[PDB]
Amino acid sequence: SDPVRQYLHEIGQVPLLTLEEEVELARKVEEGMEAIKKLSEITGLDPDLIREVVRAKILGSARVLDPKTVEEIDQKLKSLPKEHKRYLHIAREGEAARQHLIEANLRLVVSIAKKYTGRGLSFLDLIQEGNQGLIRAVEKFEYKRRFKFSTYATWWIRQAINRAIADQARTIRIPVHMVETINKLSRTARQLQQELGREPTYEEIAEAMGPGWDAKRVEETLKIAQEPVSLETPIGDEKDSFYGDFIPDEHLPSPVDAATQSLLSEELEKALSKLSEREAMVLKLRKGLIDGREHTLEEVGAFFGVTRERIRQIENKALRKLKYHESRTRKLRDFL
Amino acid sequence: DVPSKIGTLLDLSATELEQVLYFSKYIVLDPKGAILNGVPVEKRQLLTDEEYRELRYGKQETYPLPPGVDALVKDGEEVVKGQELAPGVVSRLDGVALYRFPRRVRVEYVKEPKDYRVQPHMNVVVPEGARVEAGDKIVAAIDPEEEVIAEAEGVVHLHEPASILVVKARVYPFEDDVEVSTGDRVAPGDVLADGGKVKSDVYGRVEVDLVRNVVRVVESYDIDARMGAEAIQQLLKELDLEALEKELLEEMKHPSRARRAKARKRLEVVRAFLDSGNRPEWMILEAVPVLPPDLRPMVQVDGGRFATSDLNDLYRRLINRNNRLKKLLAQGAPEIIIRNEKRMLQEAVD
DNA sequence: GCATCCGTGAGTAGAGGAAGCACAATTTAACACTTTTGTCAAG
DNA sequence: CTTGACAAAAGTGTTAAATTGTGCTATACTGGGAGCCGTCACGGATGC
Repeated sequence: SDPVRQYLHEIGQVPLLTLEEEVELARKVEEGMEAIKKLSEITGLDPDLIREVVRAKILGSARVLDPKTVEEIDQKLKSLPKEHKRYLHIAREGEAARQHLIEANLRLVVSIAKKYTGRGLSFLDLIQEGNQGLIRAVEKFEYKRRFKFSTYATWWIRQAINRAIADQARTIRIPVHMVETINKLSRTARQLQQELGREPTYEEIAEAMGPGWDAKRVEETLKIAQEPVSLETPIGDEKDSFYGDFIPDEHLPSPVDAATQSLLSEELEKALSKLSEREAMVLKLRKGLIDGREHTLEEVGAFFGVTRERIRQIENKALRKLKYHESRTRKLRDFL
Repeated sequence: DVPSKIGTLLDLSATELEQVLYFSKYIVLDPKGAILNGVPVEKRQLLTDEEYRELRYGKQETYPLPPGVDALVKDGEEVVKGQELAPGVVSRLDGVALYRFPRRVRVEYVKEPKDYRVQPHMNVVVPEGARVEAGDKIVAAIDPEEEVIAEAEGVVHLHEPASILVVKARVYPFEDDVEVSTGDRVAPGDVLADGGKVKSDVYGRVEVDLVRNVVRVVESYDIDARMGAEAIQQLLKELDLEALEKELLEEMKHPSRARRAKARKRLEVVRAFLDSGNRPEWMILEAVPVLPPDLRPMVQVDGGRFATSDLNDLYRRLINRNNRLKKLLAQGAPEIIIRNEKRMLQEAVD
C-alpha cells in the first residue's frame, strides 16, 4: 500500500561500500571510460556508439537502436586480435562497476531529499530527481584526489533536487532566475517583519533589496508570484457549492448580442439597395462585407479593370448618398 | 471493479494481479530450462525478488574477516557448506573462495620473505604464486613514490585478505585469447577460449579475470520473467479466445455445482469479447487521451486572479513522470531506479 | 458458514465565502529605410 | 476615368540590450514522518 516503504525496503538489500570497495570501483570506471576512447580511435567508430553497445551487453536482453545492428557491431569488436581485445574486457568491467557504484549510494540521496519536503513536490518525486544527480556525480568523480565519494556527490544531488523544484512546482512555470528573486524577496520581508514588529511596507522592502529596486518593482514581483486557485474548491460547510458556479462565461455571445448583429445586417442591406449596382459592390469590397477582409483600392480596380483613383471617388460618392437617406429615415442611428 | 475483467480472463487472483502490476513479484513468460530448489520452473509462476535473482544471477556471499587474522583457505580453493574459512566465521555455502583485498603481500625472492603493507589506495597487479621477473610491478599505487616493485625474481604469496567471497561457479584455465567477454551468457558445449579447447559445461554468466587469467561461469539461467503492465499485456495478446471457450464448455459438464458456476462466470466474459469484437489487450493503455482545453479551462477572474481545474494538475504529474522515465532509460540507470519510476507512472495514471 | 470488501443514504431557496555565479542562446525592442496607399489638384 | 504628384501608414533588415536556459561547486555526511475511535450502519456479492 505504501510506496515509500517499498522503496526503502528495496534499497536496503544493497550493503554499504567500504573504503577499499569504494576506491576499486571508481578506478575501474575511470579505466573503463579510458578504454572505450581508445577503441573508438582504433576502430574508427563514434565513441558514443561503442559505449551504448557495451552498456547493452552488460544490462542484458531485458532492456527494450535496433538489436539487429548491436550484435553485428559486437562481432566487429570481438574480431580484433588479442592486442586489441584487452580494451574490450576493460570496457565491459567498467560498466558493471558503474552499475554497482550507483546502487550502493541510494541511501545518500534519501537522507538529503528528506530536507526538501513541503515545497511543491512529493517525497518520491524528490528522491527520483536526486537519483539523477547521483548518476551525474559518478561520471565526473575523480579518485586521484583522495576525497571520499559523499564529499563530491552531495553537491550534485542537491543541485538536481533544487533545479527540479524551480521547474515543476508551479502550474504557471516561472524561469529559474525569477524564482530566485521571489525567494530572496520573501527572506527580506521576514527579516524586516521581526525587526519592525509589524509587516513592512513596499518602500522598506525595496530599500533593503538594494540598488535597482523601488516600491513599484516590489509590487509587480509580488503580483507575478500569485498561484491560480482551483475551480473545485468548496465554499461553506455543506459540499454542494464550488468556486466555478459563480464565474460567468464571456467568450460566447449572448442571445441578445447575436440578435442585434443580425438586425444591423438586415437594415444595412436595405439601405445599400438604394445605391446603384457598382456603387454598392465597391462599398462592400472596400469595407470587407463579402470576403470578410477589406481589399485595396487597386485590388478592387483589378476586379473591375479600373484604376486606383477611380475607386476613391466612386466609393466616396456612395457614402454621400447613404448619409442623405439616413437623415431622412433615422433607421440606422440606434445601432451605433 | 470486482470481479476484475483482466483477472477473470487470465485466471489470476486479485492479490496476484496487484503484486505483478505494482512491481512486487515477477511472472514467468519463458522458463528457459531453469530449475528452482530441484523443481523445474513453469510458465505463469510467480517469483519473489530473492527467487528471481537466484535464478538469474546465482549465489554468492562475502564474509568479512576481522583485522589481523589470516584466512585458512588459499585463493581459488573449492569449499563446502559448513567449512570454516576463518577461525571465527564459517562458510554457509559451497563454491570457490576468492581473496578480495590482501592487506599484506609476501614475496619469496631468489638470492627471502619480504613483507609489504598494502593501503586501500593500492591494488595488487600480480596473482598468487606468480613467478615475477625483476623490474615487473607487484603492487600498483596512485603516486609512484609509494609504489612497490620487484627487486629480484621469486614467487608472490598473498596474505591477510579483507574479506572472502564464495561464489558457485566453474573455473576454466586458459592461455590464449578468450572467445567471450564479461556479461555474456553461455550454454553447455559453447566454446570459451583456445579455439574450442576449453568449452563450458553449464549454463551461466561468464566473467573474465585478467589477473588470474581464468574464466568463471557463475551458475545462472537466461530466464524470462517480467513485472508491471507490460507483462500482463504480453499474456493477454497470446490468448486464443476460441480455444479457451472450448475448454470452458467441457468444464460446464462437471457434477460439482461450484465448478459449473465458476466456468459460467469465466465464459460470460469470454463470450462478451468474442461477440463484440473488442480485443482483450486494449485494456492496457499505450496512449492516454487528453481532454479538450475548454472543458478544463484556465480562466482569468474579474479581479485578475486565475482559476483552473483539477484535471490540469493531474495531467502535469503524469507528463513529468513520463518524461523523467525516458531520460532514465537513455542513461542506462540500474533496475532499482527504473522500477521505482515505472511504479510511480502506473499510480499517476490511476 | 463465515470473513472480507464495497456502494448507498429527499427537494428547492439563501448567504457567507529555502544558493549562488558565469556564460551561452534566445527573444525583444529600437531604428532607420524602402515600398505601398491614400488624398489633392487637375483635366 | 485617367495622369502627374505628395505625405503617410505600413513593411523590412540591422543591431544592442533584456531575458532565459544550462552547467557547476572536492572535509565528510548513506532507510520518512504523521498519526492518534461516539472508528457509520446495513445489504449485496465474493472467496474460502
